[PDB]
Amino acid sequence: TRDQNGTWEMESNENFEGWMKALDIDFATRKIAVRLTLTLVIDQDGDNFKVKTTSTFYNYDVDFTVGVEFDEYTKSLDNRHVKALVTWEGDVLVCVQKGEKENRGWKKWIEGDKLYLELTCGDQVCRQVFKKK
Ligand SMILES: *C/C=C(C)/C=C/C=C(C)/C=C/C1=C(C)CCCC1(C)C
Repeated sequence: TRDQNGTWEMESNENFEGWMKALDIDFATRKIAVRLTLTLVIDQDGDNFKVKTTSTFYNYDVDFTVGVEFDEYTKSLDNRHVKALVTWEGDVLVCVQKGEKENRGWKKWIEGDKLYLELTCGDQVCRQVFKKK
């Protein structure tokens, strides 16, 4: 299904550290964030997405429209300018962030009652799994 609406609680996080390191997130921030349980709140209406990523210490928000390129400044993440584009490949939602880092972006999809998120940067892949709250 393409329906990713919901409140999603993290149950698994693979190689989060390797991915953050590939983005050059500073050593001290990584120590805090690496084992936090993340919650994703996704509001999806047609192409319009509002995604909130929350944890005890860090709260992020991004809004986008599927099919519409948007320039992003990655703020409290790695502080870079990228050109972002989110599209569908079948029922996989694919984000490409063009800029300095190669292979930068993510893919999100649903299997049963679970949301899967694959984050990529350089040669690093982080895989996260969430259950619907
Ligand atoms: C569609 C799912 C998306 C866009 C989720 C993106 C998640 C992040 C950019 C997460 C960033 C971080 C936190 C919320 C705290 C943990 C460490 C960070 C900085 C990687």
